Amino acid sequence: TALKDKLIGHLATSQEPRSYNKITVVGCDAVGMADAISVLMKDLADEVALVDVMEDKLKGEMMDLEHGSLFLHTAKIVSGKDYSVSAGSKLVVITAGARQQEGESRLNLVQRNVNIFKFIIPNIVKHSPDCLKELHPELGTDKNKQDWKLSGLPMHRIIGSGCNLDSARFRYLMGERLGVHSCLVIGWVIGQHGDSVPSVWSGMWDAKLHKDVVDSAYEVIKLKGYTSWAIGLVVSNPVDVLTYVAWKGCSVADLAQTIMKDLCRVHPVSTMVKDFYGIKDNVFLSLPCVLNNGISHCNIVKMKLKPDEEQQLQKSATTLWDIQKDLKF
Amino acid sequence: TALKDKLIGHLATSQEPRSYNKITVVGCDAVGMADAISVLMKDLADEVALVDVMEDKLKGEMMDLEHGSLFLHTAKIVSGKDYSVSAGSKLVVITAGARQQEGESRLNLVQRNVNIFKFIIPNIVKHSPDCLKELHPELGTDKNKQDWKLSGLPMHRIIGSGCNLDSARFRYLMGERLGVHSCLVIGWVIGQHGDSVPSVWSGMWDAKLHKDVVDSAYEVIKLKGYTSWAIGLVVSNPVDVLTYVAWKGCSVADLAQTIMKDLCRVHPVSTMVKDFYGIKDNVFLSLPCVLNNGISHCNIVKMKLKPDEEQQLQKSATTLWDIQKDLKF
Amino acid sequence: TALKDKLIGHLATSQEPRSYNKITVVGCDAVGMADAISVLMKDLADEVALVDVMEDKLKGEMMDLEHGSLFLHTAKIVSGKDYSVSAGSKLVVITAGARQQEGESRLNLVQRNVNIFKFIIPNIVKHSPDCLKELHPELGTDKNKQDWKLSGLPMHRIIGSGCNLDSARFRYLMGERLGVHSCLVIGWVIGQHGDSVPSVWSGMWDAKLHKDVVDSAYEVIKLKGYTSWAIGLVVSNPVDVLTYVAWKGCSVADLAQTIMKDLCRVHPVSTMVKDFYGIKDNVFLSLPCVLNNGISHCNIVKMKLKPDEEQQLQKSATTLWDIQKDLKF
Amino acid sequence: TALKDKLIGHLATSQEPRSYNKITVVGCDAVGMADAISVLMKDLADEVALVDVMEDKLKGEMMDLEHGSLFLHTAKIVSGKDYSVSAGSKLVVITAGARQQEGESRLNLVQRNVNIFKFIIPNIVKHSPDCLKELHPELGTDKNKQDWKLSGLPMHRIIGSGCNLDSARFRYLMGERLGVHSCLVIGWVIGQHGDSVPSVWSGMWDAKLHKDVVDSAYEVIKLKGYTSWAIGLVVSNPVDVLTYVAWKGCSVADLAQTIMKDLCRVHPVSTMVKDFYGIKDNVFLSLPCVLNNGISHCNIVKMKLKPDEEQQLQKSATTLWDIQKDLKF
Ligand SMILES: NC(=O)c1ccc[n+]([C@@H]2O[C@H](COP(=O)([O-])OP(=O)(O)OC[C@H]3O[C@@H](n4cnc5c(N)ncnc54)[C@H](O)[C@@H]3O)[C@@H](O)[C@H]2O)c1
Ligand SMILES: NC(=O)c1ccc[n+]([C@@H]2O[C@H](COP(=O)([O-])OP(=O)(O)OC[C@H]3O[C@@H](n4cnc5c(N)ncnc54)[C@H](O)[C@@H]3O)[C@@H](O)[C@H]2O)c1
Ligand SMILES: NC(=O)c1ccc[n+]([C@@H]2O[C@H](COP(=O)([O-])OP(=O)(O)OC[C@H]3O[C@@H](n4cnc5c(N)ncnc54)[C@H](O)[C@@H]3O)[C@@H](O)[C@H]2O)c1
Ligand SMILES: NC(=O)c1ccc[n+]([C@@H]2O[C@H](COP(=O)([O-])OP(=O)(O)OC[C@H]3O[C@@H](n4cnc5c(N)ncnc54)[C@H](O)[C@@H]3O)[C@@H](O)[C@H]2O)c1
Repeated sequence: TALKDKLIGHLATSQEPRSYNKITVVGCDAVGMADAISVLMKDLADEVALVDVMEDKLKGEMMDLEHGSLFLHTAKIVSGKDYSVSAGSKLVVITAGARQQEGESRLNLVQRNVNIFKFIIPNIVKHSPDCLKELHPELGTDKNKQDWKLSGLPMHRIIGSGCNLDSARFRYLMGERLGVHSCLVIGWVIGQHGDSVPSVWSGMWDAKLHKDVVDSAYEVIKLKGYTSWAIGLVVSNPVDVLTYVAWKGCSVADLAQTIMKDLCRVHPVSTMVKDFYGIKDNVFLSLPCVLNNGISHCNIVKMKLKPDEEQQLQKSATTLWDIQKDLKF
Repeated sequence: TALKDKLIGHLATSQEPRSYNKITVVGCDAVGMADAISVLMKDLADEVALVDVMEDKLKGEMMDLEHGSLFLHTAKIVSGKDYSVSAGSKLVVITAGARQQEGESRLNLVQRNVNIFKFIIPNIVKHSPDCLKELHPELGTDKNKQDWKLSGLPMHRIIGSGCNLDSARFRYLMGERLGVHSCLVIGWVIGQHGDSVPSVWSGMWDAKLHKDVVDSAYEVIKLKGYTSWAIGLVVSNPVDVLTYVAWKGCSVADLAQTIMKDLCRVHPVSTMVKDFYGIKDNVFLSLPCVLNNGISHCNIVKMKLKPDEEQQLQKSATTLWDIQKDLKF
Repeated sequence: TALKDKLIGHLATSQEPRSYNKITVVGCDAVGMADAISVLMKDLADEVALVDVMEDKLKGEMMDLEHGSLFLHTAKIVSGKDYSVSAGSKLVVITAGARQQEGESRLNLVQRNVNIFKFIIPNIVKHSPDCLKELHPELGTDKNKQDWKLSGLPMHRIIGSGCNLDSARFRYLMGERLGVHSCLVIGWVIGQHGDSVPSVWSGMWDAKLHKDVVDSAYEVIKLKGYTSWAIGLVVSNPVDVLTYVAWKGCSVADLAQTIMKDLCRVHPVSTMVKDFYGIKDNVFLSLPCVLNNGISHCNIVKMKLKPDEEQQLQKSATTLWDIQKDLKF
Repeated sequence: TALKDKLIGHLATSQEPRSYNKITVVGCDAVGMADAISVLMKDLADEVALVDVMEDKLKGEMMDLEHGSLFLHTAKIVSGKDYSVSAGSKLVVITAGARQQEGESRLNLVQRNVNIFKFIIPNIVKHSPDCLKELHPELGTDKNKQDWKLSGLPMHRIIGSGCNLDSARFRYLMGERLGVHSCLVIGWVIGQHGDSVPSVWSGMWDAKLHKDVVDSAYEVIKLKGYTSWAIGLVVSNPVDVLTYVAWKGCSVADLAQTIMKDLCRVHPVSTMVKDFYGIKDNVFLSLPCVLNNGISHCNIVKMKLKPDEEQQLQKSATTLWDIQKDLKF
C-alpha cells in the first residue's frame, strides 16, 4: 500500500523535484558512447541526455551504461527521439553519421552531411535556448558554421570541436622523443582538423625555455619535424584499419570541461575569422578561443605566426571556404 | 597600453561575467580551514566564500590557501566581514568559536554561544535566500534549531551537522575487529552528537547478512559492545590533548556532498522530531533525513528501534530539550 | 646532435628506468576497450598492456586511445601478440570472442570457447607469475575454473568476473521504485551470471532497517518482485538489439579496483564451492569472496540463505556443473 | 568464540598480509597535517606513517583524521616515536619545528635547526633504505643538503621542497591581471625559497606566444613587474599575522605527486649545482630537476637565463652558501 512509502516518508516542506546541471548527447555510439563514457565516469552533469533515430541502440545504450550508472554517480540519463527531453541544457554536443573510409574525401562529407545535420538544427536549438553546442561531427570547423549561422547563437556559446586532439597527438607523439610527456611538453598545432593543418613550431619549448632556440632552426631539411605533423594529419587514416575513432572522446570531454565548469583556459576549437589575417568572410575554423560558463569566454588569443606558418593558417581558410561556397543550404 | 589586452582580445558576443555554483564558509580556521581544505581540493563550488571578524587570519587564510589555488581548480575565493559578498549561495555552513575544554559542559556552550551566533543569523539569511545551512558549530543538533526557527527556512534546506561523524568513527572502529573496513562494514549510531547518543546495533550486518543474528544477542554483558559506543561519545574528549578537532572536516564535506550535487542518499543530520516517538515539541536532533539540491530531499527514514534503543532516541530528545527551554533568545 | 639532450641533461646518480604498477588486457575491443576506457581514465596502473591476434585493431586501438593518453596520466601502454611484453603483472584480465546472439545458449559458448581460451593459458600465466586473473569472458563462473585448474594459481589470486554487474543492475533498477539510488539502496543477487541466478531478497533493507520486514513477506504473488530479478537475467538478451555489451566495463574496473589497491571489500565473483552447501566438486561460480593486493583476501563470506533461496544457490552449482563434466579439455 | 570469524572465513590459499605503497610523515601538525589532508584525501599510499616526539598530538592527530579514514580510502595510518613502523617507504617527507616570526632571519633558522634535524637523519634513513626524502622544513634548499650529504642517498632520490610554491603564487597572482588562470598562464620563478629568489620573466608567455615579446621589454621601470616577485618573497611575511603557513600543503603533495606515481614532469626543487654557472661547491638550491619513481628522474633542465636573471641565480648560490660554511655539523 505504501511499502516504499512507509520506509521513506517526506517532510512538510516540499521543494519539488527539479535539477540543475545538464548534459545532452546526439548520436549514441562510438564518438557519443566514448564521450558518454568519458563525461559520465568523469562526473559533470546532474542528468544526461541521449537522443537518436535508432530506437534500438539507445535502449541498449542508455540502459546498459545506465547499468554501471551505479559505479559512479550522476542521477539521471534520458533517451528519446523528439528533442523534448532536454529542454534547457548547458553542455550540448552533436556528431552524426558520416565517417571517413580509409580513402579520403573527408570534405566530400559536406554534401551527404547537411542533409541530416540541417534538420537536427531547429530541434536542438529550440529547446536548448541556454545551451552551448560542441560538434564532434566530421569537419569540426566546417559543419560548426552551418548550424551556427543556421541557429545564430552568439559565437561564444557555439563550439565546433575541430583542432582539439590535433594538439594532443602532436603534443603527445612529442614527449616520446623527449623523455618527459604530453604534460609539460607543450607543443602547438592549430588549424581546422584535416591534412594540411598548419603547425606553429615556433611555439616549441619546455619549462621556461623556447625550443627552436635550443636546436636553432628548422623544417625544409632537418630530421623531418615535417613528418611529425603530417601523420598528425595522417593520424586519421590508418587507424580505421580499425574502422573509425572510438575514443578521442577525451578531447571533447576536455573541451566542454572548461565550459560546464567555467574556468577560462586557452584551447583550440572553431570560431569566426573575419578581421584577422587574410581570411575575411566568416571562415569558422580551428583557432584558440577561451571557454567558460555557457560561453567561450569571449577571447580569441592573438599570436605572431611565422610567415611560413603565418600564411599556412591564412591558407587553410582559403582552401577551406571552397566547400561552403557551394552552399547547398 | 593593452599588454594583457593585445595578447587576449574578446569577441563581438559578450555574455558578461557571472558564475553558477556557490560555497560560503563561516569561521576561517580549524573546522573551517579543514572544511575548506576538503571541499576546495575535492572540487565543488564555482567560487567559495569565507567571512569573519578576524581581518588578519582571513587575509592569510584566503590568500595562502588561494596560493594552492593552482594545485586544483575552483575559480574564485572571497573574503570579508559584511555578508555582502556571497549574495546568493547554495552550500552555506557555519561554525563559530566555543570548543570543548577537555572537561565537559558541551551543553554549557549554549549560553555563551547564542550571543554571537544569533546576530550571524540576520546576515547569512538575508543574502543567501536560496541557500541551505550546515552547522559544524558545537551542539550540532541544538544550535541548528535556533537559527532555523530564527530564520525559518523550510526544513529541508536547513541542516545542522550533528551525528554525521558519529557513525563513521563507529562504523570505522568497527572494521578493525572485522578485517574489512568502514566501507562495507555498515554500522549505525543515531542521536544528536554527545555522550549518550543512542546506538541501534540491531542494524549490525555485513554484505546481505545481519550481524546480531550471527552472534545472536547483546550488550548488558558480552565483550562490551557497550564500550565501542561510549568512546564514540568519549571520542571528543581525549583528542583535545591536541586542543580540538582539526579534520572531521570530511563529514561536513560529505554531508553537503549529497546537497550541492543533489543525489538523494540517506545520512544523519538534525531535523524536527514532532510527531514520531515520545518527542513532541520541535527537538531538532540527530536523525536520518535524505539530502539533495538546495534541500534535504524531504524524507526522514523511519525504522523500528529496539525498545532498549527505541527509548534511547526518545530519551535524547527529552534530555536535549532541557537546554532550549531556558530560551535566552 | 643532442637537441632533446641539451635541453634535458641527467645527473651522476642514475636509477635506471623501470616501473611499478602493471595492467594487462586481453581482447582489444568492446569489453576490453570499455575496460580500458574505465581503468585508463580512472587511473591505476603505471603502465598498461594490450595483446591480441588482431594486429590491425590494436594499432588503431592502442594508438588512438594512447592519443587521449594526454587527457589523463598513466605513462605507458603496450601492445603485441607474444605475451612477452607484460612479464610481471598484478591486474590481468581476459575476455575473448564468443558473445550471445539474441537467442540463448550462453552455455553453448563452452564448446566453441575452450578452443582459443585454453592456449591463452600457458602464455598469460608463464609471464604473469605474480598476477591475478579477471575473466570478463563469457561464462564468468565457468571459464574461470578452466584456466585456474589449468594454471593452478592459488585461488585468492584468480577471479572470474561473474556476478558483479548482476547486483548493480539489481541494486540499480531497485532505486527507481524507491526514490534513493543504487548508492544506499543495497540489494543483493548472488549466483553465477546467467538466467537462473538465485536472489537473496531476504537481504533487502535501506539504512539500518531490513526491508522484507517493512513489507513483511514475498514473491510467489506480490507485485512481481519475481520479475525484478529475471530481466536481471534477461538484461543480457534485449540490449544486443545493440549487438552486445559495450560498457558494463565499470563492474570489471570496480572488481579489480579492490585488488590493485588492496582494500578488502565484499564483492561477488567466482571461487570454489567444495565444502559448503550441497555443491561438493569444485563448482567455481558467483559468490562473495573479499579481494585485495594480488589476491582475493582469502575470505568468502558466509550467510544464511533462506531455503527458497538457499537451495537456489545449491541449485545453480548443480545445473552449472553439467557443462564441465563433458570436459573436452 | 568466532563471531567476526563465522561471518568471515578464509580460503586454503593464504597469501599473508603485507602491503605495497608507502607514505611517511614527520611532524604531525600544520605543514604535516596539511600535507596529510592533501595526500590522504587525494589518494596515494596504501598505508601512511606519522611519527613524532609529541605523543599526545599524534594520538589525536592520527586518530581523528583516521576518523575521516572512512570518507575516502587508504587502508592504514601508523604513528609512533621510534622510526621502526615505516621500515621501507617510498615517499618520505620531513618538516620540524622552527618557523618564521614575522620579523625575518629565516636563515637564522640554520643554527637552531640542525640540532634536532641532524638526529632525525640516522633514524629516517636506516629504515627507509628505498625511500625518497622531501623536506617541507624551513630552508627548503639549505636543510636539504645537510641530510643528503649526511645520509648520502644518490641525489635523484633526495628532494628538498624549496621553490615549488614560489612559482604557483607567482604563476597565480599572474592570472589575476590576465583573465585566465594559473592553469595555462605558465610563469616561472626559480631560486631557493626566500626573499631574493631570482625570477626568469624572459619565460613569460601564454599559449604558444612569448610574453615579453607582446609587451617588449622590462623591469627597471615599467609598472613594477618587479613588485610581483618581491611579495612572492614577501608572501611569507604578512600571512603569519596568522602565525604561519597551514596549507601550501598542496605544493608538497604535487611535488611527491610525480614521484610516487613516477611520471617525469618538470618542477622546481633543490639539487646540486656544481658544474653549471658560477656556483661550484655543492649548493643545493631551487632548480628544475625532473622527478619519478623513487628518484628525481635524473634530469635537471638547462635554460638560458638572461644575464640580469642569469647572475641572479648564480648570485643566490653565492649568498646562500654563506650559512653552511660555518658548518656546525
Ligand atoms: N569533429 C571532430 O573533431 C571529430 C573527431 C572524431 C570523430 N568525429 C565525427 O564523429 C564521427 C563518429 O564516427 P563513429 O564511427 O564513431 O560512429 P557512427 O558515425 O557510425 O555513428 C554516428 C551516430 O551519430 C548519431 N547521429 C547520426 N545521425 C543523426 C541524426 N540525424 N540525429 C541525431 N543523431 C544522429 C547517432 O548516434 C549515430 O549512430 C566521425 O566519423 C566524424 O563524423 C569528429
Ligand atoms: N557541529 C558539529 O558536528 C561539530 C563537529 C566538529 C566541530 N564542531 C564545532 O566547531 C568548533 C571548531 O573549533 P576549532 O578549535 O576548530 O576552532 P575555533 O573555535 O577556535 O575557531 C572558531 C572560528 O569560527 C568562526 N566564527 C566564530 N565567531 C564567529 C562570528 N561571530 N562570525 C563568523 N564566524 C565566526 C571563525 O572562523 C573563528 O575563528 C568546535 O569547537 C565546535 O563548536 C562542531
Ligand atoms: N564474464 C562476464 O562477466 C562478462 C560480462 C560482459 C561481457 N562478457 C564476455 O565478453 C564478451 C565481449 O563481447 P564484445 O562484443 O564486446 O566483443 P568481441 O567478442 O567481438 O571481441 C572479443 C575480443 O576478445 C579478445 N580475444 C578473443 N580471442 C582472443 C585470443 N585468442 N587471444 C587474446 N585475446 C582474444 C580480442 O580483443 C577480441 O577482439 C562477451 O561476449 C562475453 O564473452 C563477459
Ligand atoms: N621547505 C619549505 O618549502 C617549506 C614551506 C612551508 C613551510 N615550511 C617549514 O615547515 C614549518 C611548519 O610550521 P608550522 O607552523 O606549520 O608548524 P610547527 O613548526 O609549529 O610544528 C613543527 C612539527 O614538525 C615535526 N617535528 C619537529 N621536530 C621534530 C623532530 N625532532 N622529529 C620529528 N618531527 C619533528 C612535528 O610534527 C612538529 O609538531 C615552517 O615553519 C618551515 O620550517 C617549509
